[PDB]
Amino acid sequence: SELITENMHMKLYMEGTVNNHHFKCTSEGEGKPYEGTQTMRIKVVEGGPLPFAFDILATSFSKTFINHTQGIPDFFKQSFPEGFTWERVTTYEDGGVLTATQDTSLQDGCLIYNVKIRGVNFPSNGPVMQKKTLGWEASTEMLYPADGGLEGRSDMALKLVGGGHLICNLKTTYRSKKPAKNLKMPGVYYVDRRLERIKEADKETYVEQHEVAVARYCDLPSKL
Repeated sequence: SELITENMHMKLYMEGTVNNHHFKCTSEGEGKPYEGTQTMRIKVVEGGPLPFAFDILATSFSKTFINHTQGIPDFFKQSFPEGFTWERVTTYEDGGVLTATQDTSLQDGCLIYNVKIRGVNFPSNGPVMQKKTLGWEASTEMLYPADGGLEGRSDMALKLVGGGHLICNLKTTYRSKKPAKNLKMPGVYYVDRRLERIKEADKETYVEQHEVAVARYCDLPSKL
């Protein structure tokens, strides 16, 4: 009866194109969904080595592995067995735009992700296309219910060679494949996360990536 257990395995398939460079990746990983932790081992299977920074793909590689505290209704875990989808636009402040759409299903006890990526207008001499990035700062997503699904918003900061940062803003739409009558919706809430590259090999043809994510309400005193 409980479909999301203490330990879960994932398989992912990704395809897309950034500034007209086509690529595919696959990954395998494991996580602890109630701890909010996960690791993936990713391989670039076509179009490698990537002539752009792997960091721009990092958020496209898993919302079942968020630790929902304070009894926050969990839209993602509640969605099984049917699963859920997400669609996102990421807008870089230097004009790069990356759109991604994802399906999450559960098949034979394994989480299955299918991701499609389209990135356009990354500046040809910018840090993404010149591979001058160094991973992501920790970030906070705000989630709120809208039209029977959830919307998500975050700003994220990309570390740069030299010590600067390039900021991007994410708008995400989350939709459940389970009927609305069988789901308990959350109110507005927040997810804090770290997204970390653990190691890479051969010009990021092999990447190991890790996330920790925890969901919470705003715990500051209200006067309302």
